Amino acid sequence: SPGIWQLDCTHLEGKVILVAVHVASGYIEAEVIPAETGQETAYFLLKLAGRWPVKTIHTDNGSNFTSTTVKAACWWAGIKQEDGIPYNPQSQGVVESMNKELKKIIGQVRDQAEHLKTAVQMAVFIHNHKRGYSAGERIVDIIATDIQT
Amino acid sequence: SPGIWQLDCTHLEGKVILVAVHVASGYIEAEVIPAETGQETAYFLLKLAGRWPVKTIHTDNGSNFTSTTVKAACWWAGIKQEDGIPYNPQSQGVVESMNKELKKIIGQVRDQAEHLKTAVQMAVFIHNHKRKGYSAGERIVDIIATDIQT
Ligand SMILES: O=C(O)Cc1sc2nc3ccccc3n2c1-c1ccc(Cl)cc1
Ligand SMILES: O=C(O)Cc1sc2nc3ccccc3n2c1-c1ccc(Cl)cc1
Ligand SMILES: O=C(O)Cc1sc2nc3ccccc3n2c1-c1ccc(Cl)cc1
Repeated sequence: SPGIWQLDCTHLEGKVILVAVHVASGYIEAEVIPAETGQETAYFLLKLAGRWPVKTIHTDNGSNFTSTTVKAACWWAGIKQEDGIPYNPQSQGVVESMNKELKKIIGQVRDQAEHLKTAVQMAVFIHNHKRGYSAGERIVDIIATDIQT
Repeated sequence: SPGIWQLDCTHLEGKVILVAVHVASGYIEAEVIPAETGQETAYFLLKLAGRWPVKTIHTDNGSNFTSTTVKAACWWAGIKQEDGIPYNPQSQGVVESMNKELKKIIGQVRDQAEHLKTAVQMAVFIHNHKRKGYSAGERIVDIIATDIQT
């Protein structure tokens, strides 16, 4: 479905990386966040929802994903939050692979940047542009054919 | 042209907001940034280039946009950076009105959030989704997809 995303909180170099994977395309949005809080999560969600037609978000039961601030963002932006892991092993497999690919690309470009925040953005660029369609072209195609129906 | 974006720095409540307008559609990407530095501008740019296919950026000759860090980001991402904003009244008109429209929306919802950073995202969401006949978000997706097809 065009609006399903899975959100995951991962740790690297003593930092917190929030990762949104568009399940149907493998497209990634990721960012190093100051702390694993509900405010940083809600903020990341508002950014993502103002950019893509986000309908449903799958997340684990982490405190940062079940906080009021997050429920409020979801209410405000018209997002259905589906909290709880497992929910769908096939969908979760695709998401785990995309995260695995992203961490691999991070290692490959880590020495081309001082800060982890830069290296994450470099890896998202590489991931989304890698080809024979790229994830960046798959998401656009999925959303464009959805507006046509 | 589907790969052209215009980056402009703006200010509200003493904070710096970096605004990127996809000229062909009027779609906006905006964020409060900690400081108006070359490093902050380069980061925002890399974020944008990884989300959307950015081919050319139109920016003013301010120290943050002409910086070594911004030039390296454009080179790395394969983005052509023009010398200043090329004279083009139509394009400049679109960018000027979207920036006015973004600020009007910020004022409208400012009270629904403690932090200006939150209000900006709320305003970008409203701006990109508002169907006055498609929305800016439907327009960009249609423009990029037609370009992939053709
Ligand atoms: O009618 C309502 O639902 C109650 C309202 S009025 C309202 N204005 C808001 C502006 C920004 C954010 C949330 C907002 N909000 C809420 C809400 C909804 C959900 C949750 Cl968890 C918390 C609060
Ligand atoms: O590494 C970082 O954390 C962010 C920084 S600080 C910095 N000073 C620079 C001076 C010249 C050239 C690049 C520079 N640069 C970069 C950078 C910019 C762009 C890209 Cl792609 C990768 C790294
Ligand atoms: O104010 C902020 O900068 C960010 C915050 S802290 C916060 N505590 C809240 C408790 C209930 C409801 C919303 C809340 N909220 C918000 C918020 C969240 C979502 C949206 Cl859309 C707008 C504002």
